[PDB]
Amino acid sequence: HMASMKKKGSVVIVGRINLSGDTAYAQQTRGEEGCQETSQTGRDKNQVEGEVQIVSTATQTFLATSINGVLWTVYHGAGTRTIASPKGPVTQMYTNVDKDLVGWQAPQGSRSLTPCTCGSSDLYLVTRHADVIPVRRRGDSRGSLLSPRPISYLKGSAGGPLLCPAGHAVGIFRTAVSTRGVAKAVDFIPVESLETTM
Ligand SMILES: CC(C)(C)OC(=O)N[C@H]1CCCCC/C=C\[C@@H]2C[C@@]2(C(=O)NS(=O)(=O)C2CC2)NC(=O)[C@@H]2C[C@@H](OC(=O)n3cc4cccc(F)c4c3)CN2C1=O
Ligand SMILES: [Zn+2]
Repeated sequence: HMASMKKKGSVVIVGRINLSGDTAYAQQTRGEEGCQETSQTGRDKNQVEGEVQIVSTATQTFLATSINGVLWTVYHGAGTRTIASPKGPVTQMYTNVDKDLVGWQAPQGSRSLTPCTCGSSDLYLVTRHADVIPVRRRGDSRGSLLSPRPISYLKGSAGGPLLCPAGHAVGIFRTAVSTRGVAKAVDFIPVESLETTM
């Protein structure tokens, strides 16, 4: 029993969504074999850049977003896992299963988004494929897609940001509201809920 019990690996940063220029695009920074090794050791010496990371476990891939010096993502992707870092695995600093939220100290080299104080309801969702999708805010934690899409297009983007027109963080993408496989709306953890957690 006890001597053979395994440990879950760390979450590993495997890429990023580049939002620095005039064109948004995904970049991969680590392949699958390196990901598997890094998840086991928890030691990731790769340089981190940007606000939105593409992250992976052994079994899932999703997004994580830096806001106020914390790299946030969804519990349904990360569970209670550590994140791999240059000095070894780093324990979560926030875990809230009720909000579907986790966070770790933001990695060195990352850039953080600023929480939105605009009160604007014209939002933009950034996906793991670097699609920037307009979303009208419809409540505290809900927004409608201006152009509905099959849920396939959104899968793997939980943990990504909803941004206001000025590029502030408004929320973290959590669930898709789908009818017959088509996403007409999204639900997100509002940035105020992060700010309170902090
Ligand atoms: C709530 C409502 C209205 C009934 O809708 C839905 O339950 N809908 C579904 C539609 C699923 C079809 C794919 C949709 C495409 C993209 C979805 C964004 C996404 C994703 O990309 N994940 S991932 O692939 O990156 C993945 C690798 C990280 N999330 C999901 O699938 C989540 C995961 C699962 O929810 C949860 O486990 N919890 C645990 C929670 C605890 C507290 C609060 C919560 F809300 C919680 C939500 C169901 N999910 C939905 O979205
Ligand atoms: Zn704003």
